[PDB]
Amino acid sequence: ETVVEVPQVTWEDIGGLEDVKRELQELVQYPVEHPDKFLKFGMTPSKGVLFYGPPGCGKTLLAKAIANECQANFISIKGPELLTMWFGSEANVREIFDKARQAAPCVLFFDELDSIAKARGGGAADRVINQILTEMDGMSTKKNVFIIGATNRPDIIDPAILRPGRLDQLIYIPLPDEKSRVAILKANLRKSPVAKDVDLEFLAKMTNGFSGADLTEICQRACKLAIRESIESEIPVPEIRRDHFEEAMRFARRSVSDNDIRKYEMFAQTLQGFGSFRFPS
Amino acid sequence: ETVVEVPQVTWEDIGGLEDVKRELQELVQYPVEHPDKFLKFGMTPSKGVLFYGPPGCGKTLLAKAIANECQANFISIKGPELLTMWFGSEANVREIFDKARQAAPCVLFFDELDSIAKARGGGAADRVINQILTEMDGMSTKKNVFIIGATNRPDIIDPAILRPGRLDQLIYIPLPDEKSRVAILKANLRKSPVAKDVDLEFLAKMTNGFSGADLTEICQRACKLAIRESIESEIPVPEIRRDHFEEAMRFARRSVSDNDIRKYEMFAQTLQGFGSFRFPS
Amino acid sequence: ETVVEVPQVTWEDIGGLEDVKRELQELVQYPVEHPDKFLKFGMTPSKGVLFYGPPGCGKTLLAKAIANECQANFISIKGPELLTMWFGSEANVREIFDKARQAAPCVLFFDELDSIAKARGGGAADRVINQILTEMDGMSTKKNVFIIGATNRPDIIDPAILRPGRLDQLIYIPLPDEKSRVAILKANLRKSPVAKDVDLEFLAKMTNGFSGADLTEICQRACKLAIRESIESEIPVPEIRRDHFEEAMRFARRSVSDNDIRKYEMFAQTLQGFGSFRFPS
Amino acid sequence: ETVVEVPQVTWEDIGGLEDVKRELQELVQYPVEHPDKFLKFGMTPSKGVLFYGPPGCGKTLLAKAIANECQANFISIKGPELLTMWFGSEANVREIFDKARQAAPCVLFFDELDSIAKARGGGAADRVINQILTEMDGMSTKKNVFIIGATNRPDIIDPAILRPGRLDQLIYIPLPDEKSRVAILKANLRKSPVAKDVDLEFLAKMTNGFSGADLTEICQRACKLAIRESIESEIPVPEIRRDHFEEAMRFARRSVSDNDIRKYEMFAQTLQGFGSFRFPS
Amino acid sequence: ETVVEVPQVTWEDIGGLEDVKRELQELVQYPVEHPDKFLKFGMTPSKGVLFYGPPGCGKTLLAKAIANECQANFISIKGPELLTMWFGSEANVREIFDKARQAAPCVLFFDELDSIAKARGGGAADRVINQILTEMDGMSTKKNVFIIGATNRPDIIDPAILRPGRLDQLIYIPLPDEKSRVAILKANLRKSPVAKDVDLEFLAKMTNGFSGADLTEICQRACKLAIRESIESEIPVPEIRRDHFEEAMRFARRSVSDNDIRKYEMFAQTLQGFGSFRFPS
Amino acid sequence: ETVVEVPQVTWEDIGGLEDVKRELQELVQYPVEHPDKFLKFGMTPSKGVLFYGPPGCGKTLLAKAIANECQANFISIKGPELLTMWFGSEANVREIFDKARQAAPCVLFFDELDSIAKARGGGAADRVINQILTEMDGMSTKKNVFIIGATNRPDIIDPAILRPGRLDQLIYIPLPDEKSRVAILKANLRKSPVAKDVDLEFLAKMTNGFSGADLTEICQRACKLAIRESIESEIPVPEIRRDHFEEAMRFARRSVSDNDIRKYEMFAQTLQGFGSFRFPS
Ligand SMILES: CCSc1ccccc1NC(=O)C[C@@H](C)N1Cc2ccccc2C1=O
Ligand SMILES: CCSc1ccccc1NC(=O)C[C@@H](C)N1Cc2ccccc2C1=O
Ligand SMILES: CCSc1ccccc1NC(=O)C[C@@H](C)N1Cc2ccccc2C1=O
Ligand SMILES: CCSc1ccccc1NC(=O)C[C@@H](C)N1Cc2ccccc2C1=O
Ligand SMILES: CCSc1ccccc1NC(=O)C[C@@H](C)N1Cc2ccccc2C1=O
Ligand SMILES: CCSc1ccccc1NC(=O)C[C@@H](C)N1Cc2ccccc2C1=O
Repeated sequence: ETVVEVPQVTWEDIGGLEDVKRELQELVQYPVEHPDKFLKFGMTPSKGVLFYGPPGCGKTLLAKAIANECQANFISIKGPELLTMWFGSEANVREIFDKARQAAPCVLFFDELDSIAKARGGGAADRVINQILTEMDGMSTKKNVFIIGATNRPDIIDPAILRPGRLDQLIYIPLPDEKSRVAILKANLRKSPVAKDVDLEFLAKMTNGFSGADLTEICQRACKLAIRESIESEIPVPEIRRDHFEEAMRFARRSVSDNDIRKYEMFAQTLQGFGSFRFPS
Repeated sequence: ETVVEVPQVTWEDIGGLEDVKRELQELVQYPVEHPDKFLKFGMTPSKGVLFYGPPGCGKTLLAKAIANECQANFISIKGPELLTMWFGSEANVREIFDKARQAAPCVLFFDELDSIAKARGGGAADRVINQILTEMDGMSTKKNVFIIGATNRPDIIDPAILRPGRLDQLIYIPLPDEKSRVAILKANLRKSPVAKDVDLEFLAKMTNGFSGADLTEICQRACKLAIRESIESEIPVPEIRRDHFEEAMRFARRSVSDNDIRKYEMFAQTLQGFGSFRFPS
Repeated sequence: ETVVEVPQVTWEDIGGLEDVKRELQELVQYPVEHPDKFLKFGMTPSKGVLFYGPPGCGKTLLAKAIANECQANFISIKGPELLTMWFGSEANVREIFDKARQAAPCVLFFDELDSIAKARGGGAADRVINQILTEMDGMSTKKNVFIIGATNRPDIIDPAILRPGRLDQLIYIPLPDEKSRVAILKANLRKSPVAKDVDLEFLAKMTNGFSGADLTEICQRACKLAIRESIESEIPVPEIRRDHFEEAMRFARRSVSDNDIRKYEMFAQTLQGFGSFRFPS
Repeated sequence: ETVVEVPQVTWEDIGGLEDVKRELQELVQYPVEHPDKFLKFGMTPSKGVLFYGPPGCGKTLLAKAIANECQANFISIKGPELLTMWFGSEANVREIFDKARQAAPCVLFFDELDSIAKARGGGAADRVINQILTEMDGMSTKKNVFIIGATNRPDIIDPAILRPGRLDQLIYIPLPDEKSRVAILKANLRKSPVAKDVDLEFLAKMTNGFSGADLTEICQRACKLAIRESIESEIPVPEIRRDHFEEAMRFARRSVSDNDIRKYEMFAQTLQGFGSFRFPS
Repeated sequence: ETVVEVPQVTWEDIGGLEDVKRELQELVQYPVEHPDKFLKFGMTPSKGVLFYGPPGCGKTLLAKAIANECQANFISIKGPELLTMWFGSEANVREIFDKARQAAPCVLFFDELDSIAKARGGGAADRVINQILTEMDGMSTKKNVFIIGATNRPDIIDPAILRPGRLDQLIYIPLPDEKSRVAILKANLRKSPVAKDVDLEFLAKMTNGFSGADLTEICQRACKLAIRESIESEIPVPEIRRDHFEEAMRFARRSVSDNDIRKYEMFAQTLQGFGSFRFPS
Repeated sequence: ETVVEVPQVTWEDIGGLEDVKRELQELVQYPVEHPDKFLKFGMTPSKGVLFYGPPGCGKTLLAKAIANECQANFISIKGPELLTMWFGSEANVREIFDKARQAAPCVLFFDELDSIAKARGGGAADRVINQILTEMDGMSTKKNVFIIGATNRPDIIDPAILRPGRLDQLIYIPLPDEKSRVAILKANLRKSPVAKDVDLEFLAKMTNGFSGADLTEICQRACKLAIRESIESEIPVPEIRRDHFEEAMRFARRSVSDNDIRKYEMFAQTLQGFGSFRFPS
């Protein structure tokens, strides 16, 4: 069944994205720690955020990290489960939201919620989507239940979701930058024994269009090469030599083509005038 | 379940639209206050109205305001509910109308009733819509039950709905004008503490193509900026200063493009000759 | 449930269409008053007529009037009812026809029976329509039950209906003429108090392309203006003054465009040679 | 060859359109009579106007009338001439513009200048159009040459012509109103002998959707009926009796369907906000 | 024939766009004033620039202004000229380029060179365009001939043009900013007599989505209203009163819809990574 | 007219592509220096090669380099020139080939000969292309004239060209490699004064998907920044500092998207089994 537990991954697992870090902090951590400030100005906190961007950029990791910062429970619903509600039996959504309700500080996370529209392609609408919207509107908003939905194809999302009182804050998660890349390497690589002069900074520099998944795959390949060498030795070397990394590098491949990056950037810009508005004074 | 209660929002929450305000007054308040006038001339009052216009213009607020002026109960059915009856279970419409019937002075309000046609795109027809029409025709019309339906896409509405004995009076709700804009700011902003020389009139003047939702977003952004500043101070300032508003303005965005406004104006004109007809005398 | 009662509307409600009035008289009133004459010549009376023409011309009123002249019970089935049995549950047709059969002098009236085809747009065929055809063929024709079907779009009617033993006599009901217009005004206006120099004949002259619905709307607008004036006076004038009319007239709008009228005329002409046939003598 | 002469038709020929009459007066008559006022404010007069509207509404009559009011020479280029220098030999446009240049107070009039695009249906552009544009831009504008272009289908006009320094003022000429209708009857009927109680005001009232061409056809038919009766008498009655008009009316037909009128109205509305702009004071 | 003169319009006429002003200064001024620095570093100056953006933003004005800064001759070729030598006679391109060659400091300006592609809708290619490319490649580049091409539809431009040795620097000219708007008003209005409390800054604030053409139309309308008032008075007031403006404003319309602005912004972004590249040090 | 001169560019201007360098050496050098070996085996040398690959990779530079190593004359025909023969005048091809024939050791180079097919989008055939084929087949092949054709879109080339006795050897020129990149920088940068610790090796490392044109743009931008700084100083620094480069780099963009690279690789693989064929021995 659903796992409702405080994630252990922290912000340091992705060193970059300080802007969205702060934006998330002020969207979940501020309503919860300082409700007395929110009822001062009569502001109603938002209860929905939509992550969009190219695959393998850390959207799930971002949701887990924000849940960890506020020590809020994390409930994760996957795309296959959404498609099984759709193909089936869509009343399970209500009990999912009830499970979230039981734990007041909950970051409900719908992963690839555009899967229904991907599988359906008649307008953008599915019984599961409408029941999710009904449950979301029904949420009192007094609870600390905060919904996050990650998507790779925001262009096909049903516009009904993008409404006030629902997922309204669209956040763009771009490909990792050099500092974020080295942080993503350090995480997911520190577990393995690495020594010699493996300059993770050099790899961060060289890998430019790579995503988190690509760096994960490259570290995976280096570990596998080390394991193969050690096995051949048995049939020592308790660390991953540089040679392993520089051999695994030439099989490194980028998952997202620059055309997709251009499309995501066009979307982000479309969601972007006055510029310098000043009162008469 | 359905909430059947007299709305508290008033006309002052939307300052403008005096023409449609009077038109609504003579469509709901006149049949109820002065039935003795209606049976004098043998006129049968209309029991249906269709609000159409760009999103976020106050159609729901208008329905609630007219219900408040007559002190009639308000029942609100949302688009997700309509779509779940469609995808489901359309016989719930009958009990919804029964609930409305129990309270004689009732403004039944169907929000985004074009949702079924949006999700369906066969011809313009739906089991839920036809059952709604059956219930509409069956209504005695002696009761004070008055139906209002709000739509953003009247072009795709099934023509079955638009007919005498059904939603016949089509009313256009355009974007707020400057006086309406300042009224919408004063409401939805007066709750929060605002001080200094924030000239809401100046904001009303500057925001020209904005809708009610855009002004709501801008006020919420200003409140959030004030909250962030106060929190940073703690980790005083009991009012939203001008700086907050003039910093939130540069993120202000218009939701309805002028192409959609042109389309709505074209529709309204199409629903618009004799000009000067006089008896022979 | 179904209302089975002799209509009270008479022929004078629509003063024109004397030709189709006589044609209906010889199609319903002749078989019933003088069955002995019909069995003399072995002629089998027709048991079906199809009304077609632009909307709001008085087809339902015509059916009620012919039922009233023969004092035959009137059973009216609406388009929403047909569409719900289609979307549902088509066996209700059998019990509807049974109800008609219980009252021997019955004018069964299917209104907008093209509604199913409109909602369906696969060839011209529907479960409810075929069951109606089965029940219509099964009718003994010894009973005085006589079917009438009103349509706005005869071009999409399933040809299965148009055939001997079914709806075969297609009758064209055009827009009202000036005499018919003044009659349609006097009826539905005489109930209200009208005085001064309201020249209903002048209004009939002016309104040329108008239908019954348009004139009804004009009269209702005049009544509403009078009611508004009287209410404002209270917050006298016990009659609708000529000013009220000549004011409401400038909002008068035609419902049927000239293109639709041209299309209906084309259909009627297509349903229309020998010209002068004579025996050799 | 081209006829360059001051037209004899006047404003009284078409009684209505006082608004566009004044507008044309201030576009042609003011730059010519009072250049000393134009050089005061540095205002550069416009040298182009595009008439658009349903056919047979008096656009050519309006051009001739404005030429007559200013006593400016009138040069008329027809649609067939444009299509022949298109299909042919487009350099003759320069000759035409030179002829206009010779007469300084000239109202150059291009009739149905959309004929090229109608015959062409590749983007909206033809060599003759571009040469007309070249000659129009080359015009000094110090001369008094003022271009007018009448169109029935402004939607297909090449956008290049709708530019500043070219045909920029688009004027909408709707169907005649009652006063305009009676004027259009009096003119083009006064020549013939009409007597008895022919009440042209009654005809103006009756004919509502009619254009100038339709009224001209009515008068033509009445004259033809009178001629036929007189000839039959010979093989007296030197006046057109009311019987002739009342018999010719029943053959009266409208040339422009209300769909086209609605399309023209939608275009005009598209070419129609601030509403109440005021200085801070 | 072609007019080859140093333009008189200056930068002050278009107040804003200081960034592109500097960019143009370093594309035309630096090569001409300081060739001794260009041959020092072996850098070959670019001989082509493409202006793109929404219509009526001052692209022609920008070309004239840059020509005026360097006191270089200005040759302007119009779109109709290009389309006529396309429909014709493309060898005249060589004559034009020879005319430019005669004057060494020349800013050759091709206006709406996308006109041929617009009129053509085969692939993107035209004999005139290819001959222009041939003559452009043939240019020695030792001369001071600098080509500028303005376009409203860069998306349909033949890619042949966009290449090193041709129009390579694509420059985006957006809608005027408030400072640019007030500058555009001050120019084009200062010639006329304006007095009272006409606050051009207030108009600049109010007009937000307006272009240069829209402001020019506003000023022209105000001048025309003043002229009409003065002429009526004659049939004094030698200044345009604030009433004239605040009356002309309500007729003000925006020429470029925000959808087109969004498209241009998306193009500019597409033409817009490393971010922080630094040497190892 | 055509320039027939031995190119001065050498192989060192692109340090990579040693494989294709040797392939070209054995296709032009060997037939020319050692005909006595070709007539020994009866081998008939090929007189045609087709360069294909992404734009801006040095195909023209490769043709010039091979012409330089053999000290053969170089004749370059451009795409615009082909398109003007096409749109015009294809008999000029014969005199071009005659000019080539006059110089026996000639490398005739047709640049972007796919330009005609691009402008044409009817099968792949063009009067100019067929005349080129005729002139190419007719050539004795005893002469030393050798034809090279560069194309960016080999997929749309007319297959008639890809025949024995014509352009037959298709050679793929991919994006520059690391050593090729550093060589392309060293050339095209050595002319300018560069000093400090500008580590061209580091730039070669970092720029991975870049083409020759992209590196040229980087170098030009750095030179332009240096020139601007020197001018501002004057209104010293006789070298391009590291700041100039590392600042120009962030504006660097990749001209060829990885999708195009994938398509070119797919084509190359398609033109790419036995694997290990050995005689029975
Ligand atoms: C927002 C990009 S969504 C996307 C991302 C990766 C892979 C594929 C896609 N979608 C598509 O390719 C569909 C095509 C028709 N586009 C293109 C596009 C560009 C910019 C904005 C919106 C659209 C859109 O709907
Ligand atoms: C009444 C505008 S309804 C609308 C509003 C916002 C966003 C989209 C829409 N519909 C459409 O765009 C469909 C297209 C085909 N149009 C255009 C149009 C203009 C004027 C009248 C009716 C139509 C219509 O059916
Ligand atoms: C009999 C007219 S039925 C009609 C009436 C009002 C509104 C719409 C319609 N149908 C249509 O418009 C469909 C189109 C394709 N037509 C045109 C037509 C003209 C004359 C005869 C038959 C047809 C027919 O099938
Ligand atoms: C401006 C109406 S032009 C017109 C007038 C009479 C007869 C025919 C036409 N054109 C058309 O019918 C073409 C169709 C596709 N429409 C319809 C329309 C309505 C409103 C605005 C622009 C358009 C347009 O381009
Ligand atoms: C660069 C916008 S060009 C433009 C400007 C104003 C008016 C019209 C147009 N072109 C179009 O609308 C054609 C359509 C198919 N689009 C859309 C678009 C958006 C962004 C980038 C390229 C394209 C393109 O080719
Ligand atoms: C050889 C790639 S040619 C190319 C290069 C850059 C930019 C565009 C193009 N052509 C195309 O895109 C046309 C499309 C339909 N493809 C795709 C493709 C892939 C692999 C082999 C042949 C084809 C082909 O004909």
